[PDB]
Parts: sequence; C-alpha cells; structure tokens
Amino acid sequence: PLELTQSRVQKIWVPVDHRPSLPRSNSPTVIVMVGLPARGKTYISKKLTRYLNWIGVPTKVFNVGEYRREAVKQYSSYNFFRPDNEEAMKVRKQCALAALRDVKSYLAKEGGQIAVFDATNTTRERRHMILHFAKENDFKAFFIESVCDDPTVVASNIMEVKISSPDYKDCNSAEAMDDFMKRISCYEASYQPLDPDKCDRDLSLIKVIDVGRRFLVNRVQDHIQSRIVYYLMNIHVQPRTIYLCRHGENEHNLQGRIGGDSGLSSRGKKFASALSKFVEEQNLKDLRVWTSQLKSTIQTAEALRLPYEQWKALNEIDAGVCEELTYEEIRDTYPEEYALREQDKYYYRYPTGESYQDLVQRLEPVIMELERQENVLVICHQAVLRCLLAYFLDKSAEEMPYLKCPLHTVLKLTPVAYGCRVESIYLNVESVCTHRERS
Amino acid sequence: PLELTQSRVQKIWVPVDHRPSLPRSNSPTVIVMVGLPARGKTYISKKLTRYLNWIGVPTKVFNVGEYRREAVKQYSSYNFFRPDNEEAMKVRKQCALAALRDVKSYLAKEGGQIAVFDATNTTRERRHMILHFAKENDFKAFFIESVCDDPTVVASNIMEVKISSPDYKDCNSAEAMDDFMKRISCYEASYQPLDPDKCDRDLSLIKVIDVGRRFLVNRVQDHIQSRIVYYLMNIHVQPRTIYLCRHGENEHNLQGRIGGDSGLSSRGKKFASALSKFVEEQNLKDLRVWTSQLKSTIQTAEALRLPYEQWKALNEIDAGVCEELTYEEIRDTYPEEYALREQDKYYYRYPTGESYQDLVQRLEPVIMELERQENVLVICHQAVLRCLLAYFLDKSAEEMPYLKCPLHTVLKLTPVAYGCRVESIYLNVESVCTHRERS
Ligand SMILES: COc1ccc(-n2cc(-c3ccccc3)c3c(=O)[nH]cnc32)cc1
Ligand SMILES: COc1ccc(-n2cc(-c3ccccc3)c3c(=O)[nH]cnc32)cc1
Ligand SMILES: O=P(O)(O)OC[C@H]1O[C@](O)(CO)[C@@H](O)[C@@H]1O
Ligand SMILES: O=P(O)(O)OC[C@H]1O[C@](O)(CO)[C@@H](O)[C@@H]1O
Repeated sequence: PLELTQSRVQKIWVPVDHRPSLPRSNSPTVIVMVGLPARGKTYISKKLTRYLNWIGVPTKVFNVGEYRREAVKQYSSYNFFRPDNEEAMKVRKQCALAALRDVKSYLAKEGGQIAVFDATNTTRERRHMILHFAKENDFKAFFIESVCDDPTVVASNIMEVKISSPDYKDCNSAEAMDDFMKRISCYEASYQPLDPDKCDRDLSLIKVIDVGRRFLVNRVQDHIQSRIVYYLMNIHVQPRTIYLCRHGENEHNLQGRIGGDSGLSSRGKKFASALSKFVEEQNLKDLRVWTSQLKSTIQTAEALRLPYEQWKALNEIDAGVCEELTYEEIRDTYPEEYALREQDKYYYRYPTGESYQDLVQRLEPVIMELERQENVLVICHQAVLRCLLAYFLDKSAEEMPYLKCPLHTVLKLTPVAYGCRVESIYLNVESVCTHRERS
Repeated sequence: PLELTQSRVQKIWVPVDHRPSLPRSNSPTVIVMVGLPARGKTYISKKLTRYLNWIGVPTKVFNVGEYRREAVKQYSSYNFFRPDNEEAMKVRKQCALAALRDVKSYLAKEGGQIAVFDATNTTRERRHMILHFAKENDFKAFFIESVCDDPTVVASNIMEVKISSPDYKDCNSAEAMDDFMKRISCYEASYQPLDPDKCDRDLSLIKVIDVGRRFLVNRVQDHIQSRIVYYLMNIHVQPRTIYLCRHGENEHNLQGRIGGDSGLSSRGKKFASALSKFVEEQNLKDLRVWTSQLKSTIQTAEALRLPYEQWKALNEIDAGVCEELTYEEIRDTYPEEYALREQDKYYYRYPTGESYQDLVQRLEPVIMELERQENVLVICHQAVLRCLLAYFLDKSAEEMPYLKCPLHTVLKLTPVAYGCRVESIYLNVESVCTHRERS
C-alpha cells in the first residue's frame, strides 16, 4: 500500500484514488460589528474582509444599511432613525433579518467561511437574536465593538466617508454633518456596550477602544479569531505613504530569463539613480526601505544612500526546475508545465518551486509589518509586487497573477476612505516589458 | 557604482567595502512582570524568553528571588516576607536594584534586546522606580500583569513548582503549601493592580486575566510588544502531548542523498505501519496530524488512517544547488561550500538554498499553531525536527543543527513545570543513520 500521485497543477501528493465503479464524493464564523454610527465599523469590516480573503479565508460583508437603502426610497433625514418611528423600526428589523438570511445562505450554501455582520447591534436584544441565529445554524459568533466618543474622530469619519454617502446627495456638507449627528443621538439611549465583566462574560469578543489605543479581548475560541485580533492590533489610521516598485532592469530581464540572482543592467542602474532623485523629491519624514535578498533589489536600494532592510520573504517566486530559463525554453523543454500554468496561474506550482498561493503565505508577515509602519518603500519583484498590490487594491486570487507592474515605475499608495488611491510614477528610464497577458 | 559582493557563509549581498587604509567600524525593552506570588509570572517569563531567543531576539530573565536566595542564608519562613520585617525589606529592595544593575549591563553592554524583570512589582512605587530606571537608560518598558485569584490555580502552581523550590527542601509538601499561602498574604495589602483606565493610562501593558481567558492590552508601542501580545494570546496550560517524528526511511536516505522528494523504502513503509500501531496504543482523544508537502511524510501519515494536514512550512531545509546530492558529491563538487557549512552550520546558507536561520523564520507559524493546539503529531524532516525540538527543549542556535533526531523514532513531548519532558520511542524498524557529528 501507501500509493500516491502528484496533482498536475498544485503538485500535491494525494492517495491514488482507485475509486470503485460507483465513486463517492470547520465551523463558519459570524463576525458581529458593535457600536454607535461613525465608529469605523465599516472601515474595520472592509479592511478585515480584504485581509481574510487575501490570505485565502472566503469572507463577505453584510451591511444592514445597504439592505435598508434597497427597501426604502431616497433618504430624507435622521427622522427615519427615531426610536418613536414605529414603521421605520419595523423596516430596519426586517432589513437586519434579510441580511442574516443572506448570511445563512453564504456560510451554509456558498462555501463562505466568515460573514461580517456590519450593523450597529447596540442593544443586548439585537445581539441575543444574532446569537440565537448563530447557535441554531451552527455558526460561531465573534463580536468586534468599536468604542470612540472623541468628537474629532467622529467628525472626521462623517467628513471622509459619511457626507459622500448616497443618503446625503441632496444635502450640503454642513447639513449632512448636522443630520448625521442627530442620527447618532437616536442610538445613544438604547446603546448597551459589551460587558465582558458580567453580562457578556461567555461571549467571544474584542473591544477596540479609542482607535486601537486599548483593547479588551475575551474568550478567543479558534485560530481565525486569534489572527483577527492580531491584525486589529497592528493596523492604524495615522497618515502615510506606501511606495512599491521592482528592482531596476536586470541582466536576466534583457535575456528574457525568469528567476535567478542577476545584477542591474546599465538601464537598471539609471533607474536606481532616478529612484534616488524621486525619493528625495518626495521629502518624506522617515522612510523605511525594504528589499529582497536578491542582488537586483539591493543594488537599486544602494543608489538611495538610505538605510534598508533585506527580507527573504520578498524574494521572487521560486520557479523550481524552470529557474534561469526563458519562457520559450520552458514551452519547449516542459510543454505540459507551460500549458498548465497558462490555464491556472494562481494555483499552479512550478516543479520543486512555488505558486502565487505560496507567495501569499510567505508575504503575510510582510503585510502585517506594512500595516504597523507609516512610510515604506518596498523594492521587490514582479510576482511579489502583484501579491502585495492585490492585497492593497482588493484584487482576487484569479486576477492577481495578471496585475500590471512595469519596471522603472513607482506605485504610490495613499490610504484614503475604504481603500487605496494608487498613483503611478514612471521614472523615464527605458527597460524591456516582462508583462505577459493571459491566453 | 553599485558594486556588491556575496558573503561566503550567509550568501548576503553587501556593498564591496573598499575600506580606506584607516577603516572605521533599535531601543531595548525591559519586560516588567506584575502580580502576586504563584500567578505564573516565572512560567510566562521563561516561556516568552524561550520563544524570543528561538526567533532570534536575545532575551534574558532576571528573577529577583534568585538574587535574594544568593544574598540570604537558607530560607526559614514567610516571616522573611512580612511588611514589618525592616531588615528583609531593605535586603529585598537591594536585590531588585542589583537585578536592575544586571539588566542595564545586559541591554547596554552585552547586546541583549529584551530583559524580563521577573518580580512581584505589585506597588506603584516599585513600578515608578522601574520606569525611572528605564527612562534614564533609554530602555522601553512593557508591563505583563498576571491576575488570577482562583484557589485551584494558585494551589496547582504551589504543588507543581513551588514546593519543589530550594526554599522548601527542609519543609514537607503540606507545610511548604501553608508557608507559601502566608507568604502570598504578605503581598496582598500593598498590591496595586495595573490601572490602564486612570493611573497607568500612558503605560504599555498587557493584563492576563484568569489564565488567558481575558486580556487588557494598552498602548502597544512596537513590533516586538505586538508579537509578545500575540504569543500570550495563543499559549495555554491545558494538558496535552506533542509527538514529533520524521517520515519513514526514504529511497534518498538509502543512497545518502540530501533533499529531494523520494518515497518510502520498504523499511520506511514498515515504520509507517509501526507508527499506526503506536498511535493507536496511545489512545488519544483528538489527535491532529501534520505533515510536510513532501511524499515521504505523506506516505507515513497515510498508514495512520487518520485525517492529516500538509504544511509547506514543514518541508525539509532547501539545499539549493546541493539538492539530491550525497555529502561525498558535495565535498568533491563544492569543497569551499562543504567546509563553510561545517564551520558555521546554523548561519550557513546553501547556494540558492536555505540556512537553519531561514528554517526558524519559516517554522514560526508552525510553533504558534502548535501552542494553540492540544494533541499533535508532526511527521517531518531532520533539520525541521531539530528546529522544532530546539524551541521546545530551549536549545541554542549553535547546538540546534546537531540535535539527534533518528529515523523510526517518536519524540513524545509532555509540557511539565517550566519545560518539556522528552520521552523517546524507537518503533523497532531498522533504517540508515543520517546524523552527522561536528568537526
Ligand atoms: C475614511 O473613513 C474612515 C472612517 C472611520 C475610520 N475609523 C477607523 C477607526 C479604527 C478603529 C479600530 C482600529 C483602527 C481604526 C475608527 C474609530 O475608532 N472611530 C471612528 N472612526 C474610525 C477610518 C476611516
Ligand atoms: C508548572 O508550574 C506552573 C505554575 C504556574 C502556571 N501558570 C500559568 C499561568 C498562565 C498565565 C497566563 C497565560 C497562560 C498561563 C498562570 C496563572 O494565570 N496563574 C497561576 N499560575 C499560572 C503554570 C505552570
Ligand atoms: O509573473 P509571471 O509571468 O507569472 O512570472 C514571474 C516572473 O517575472 C519575473 O519577475 C521577470 O519576468 C521573474 O523574476 C519571474 O519568474
Ligand atoms: O541536518 P543536516 O546534516 O544539516 O542536513 C539535513 C539533511 O538531512 C536529511 O533530512 C537527510 O539526511 C536531508 O533531507 C537534509 O538535507
């Protein structure tokens, strides 16, 4: 016995399945957002979902407000949110129940692992109902409460993403701000914060206090909750810029060879000088510079005359047996391998090498550190850059291997609202094109 | 410009240092343990130090009680700890100040990065003094308080590691327990828990409540504090067993070839059957089985008839250009490389390959998951096993590449007191010997 076969795309050893003539073919989690409006619940929901999906955990946000915008006509005022508004209170409950119905369908019938229930969930009654829903559907419940009553932070959220909401199209900036403040007040009487000391002692929760200055963590049940908690503790909303680029053109680039540890070409050295001038012109307070352990990124960083840190995790995707070969030589020596990759570029593993899937797992610590840091310049490689960019730009596993990241071009990332503003800066130095479109 | 050279041992690209005829040649942290006696402060101190050293952060514990045992004669009773004991109170303060003096010498003059100050530090006055010491020496201060008043947990700590203390050699189990309870009571009046709400609002701290059921986290300043917090949140004291072994003997083992993805030899298949019988005889509640993505570990797990999980992080050390070669062929084709490895086995990086140092970084997520889990069987490879074992057995980077991990032998790890009890179980199946002693 013990007969195994290696799967063609992913290169995984599986038992040879000599299936007879008639062949036969862990618990999901509901993340409950808790808190008054303008407490960054949607910011947390979106960011956490972006991270979880990128690491390979299927996650989806269910925002009760969007179910409400669908059911109700155009928004008039805070009067809709009044506790004495009998009709709207019924509508709002129906919307929450409709979102939960879609949560059940996502987790039990669509292969989803995490459902982020993005609502106020400010009352114990609403949360008791969510817990009942979770228990009878065999879903785990994990609560994330954001507590911040700083008026500057509240006003900043209203100004950055609330006033621009479809609800406030007919309102001006000042009356949307005034309406939203009244809207928050509608929730303040009934608001029962999480109490892990007495009432919510058995609940799995995190209390994010004053934009992540302090945390109350109670009863973390599993791996995924522990990961979420770690992530929430590393992220921040301080202003910053992320610059991402590849090493300057190398000798392998000129020969159309993949992988290797070749040095900068004459043009690559020219880009490196151009990059130093660019960096200088950005006039950044304290820039952290990260490179791979491969020569071409280190030579590029050397031109900056700035301290830099080499990460083995930033090294280009390992092509295994195909290292230092041209794509023509890959097609002619390994035709089966070439066609398999073309068909499934994300999951395809090179023989004795890696997949984009392996890269994501390697780059997880890079992402966690990028979150912690304020200004960073990452000098890396084509496949590495695509992964990092897919995380920041919320791109799927399927689109990730095809993202355009040309040589001698800086990608300037500015975190704004619920994403990244991406600015491209070509440093006017010629190079070959290493981008290959799908077939 | 941009001229680099690759360092012989570690394979790091560095600027060619054309040093002239006259060549010229981040803040440490004091971790402050806080809490009454028998609160697992020494358990936390030792475990955290073991983890931090293993990941490459030089860490040392400074236990004030050991400075006291050195200054004072043999221990008589709790009377030494009385608040009205003027003389012993002076001695105890002197001991704390002597430990801090050694903290300063470790962090500022010995290249240490983290000093774990293991004492009660129960008063605000003592903590104010530690903060003053940290501020004037330019050290960061991070507080770890353990709060647990459960009498079962307190009694268990006294029974497991207190009664066996050199202090209680002349006392019997019952009178050591009675003396220790009186000793704790000496500290209870003056005890001022950390107050991150009002008084300790500006301090960087973690409050570990009821053996890690709940956590209060305030003002995490840097990377290392964030890592510590994550680690404390993943560890537990629930009873469990860790079984570690290599895959059954493979075809490359028979040929004396390194690396590769060869399958089990006839003896390797025999071990796999023997392992299944062994596993069955252990009568474990719920065993998690982990393998690498290499065929030989998967074939071994296949014999168990148990579900298993494949980790790419458990794949054997990458030998780069030396993969699938015998050691004789390495010495004859790459003599410089062979001698360099022999001289510096931990830091040595194989060309286009890895070092034991790279393995530790890869295995960090494995260690974190091993901590979270209760019963686990890890079927892996020689170098991978040495790293994991060095973490559990608190072995240095220098000794790690030489740890004996023979084939067809299970290493049964039982966490007891402040370490691991290691039991070896040879499953009576012959194999070749792949262990190579130093030169
Ligand atoms: C761009 O629009 C934003 C709107 C809101 C936020 N935000 C993010 C947090 C926040 C919460 C926990 C961790 C990190 C940030 C937060 C808050 O605690 N209170 C109000 N607002 C908040 C950020 C951008
Ligand atoms: C083997 O001797 C031990 C002595 C003490 C412990 N211990 C560990 C913790 C503990 C604390 C935080 C996280 C994990 C464990 C703890 C405690 O909160 N209160 C009393 N004791 C304790 C374990 C073994
Ligand atoms: O992105 P692709 O086409 O999958 O391949 C990535 C390749 O691109 C390069 O960065 C250069 O073309 C190589 O280092 C790497 O092998
Ligand atoms: O432990 P060493 O002697 O440094 O080398 C590790 C080698 O041992 C093996 O496990 C077998 O000898 C190989 O897979 C690996 O290359």
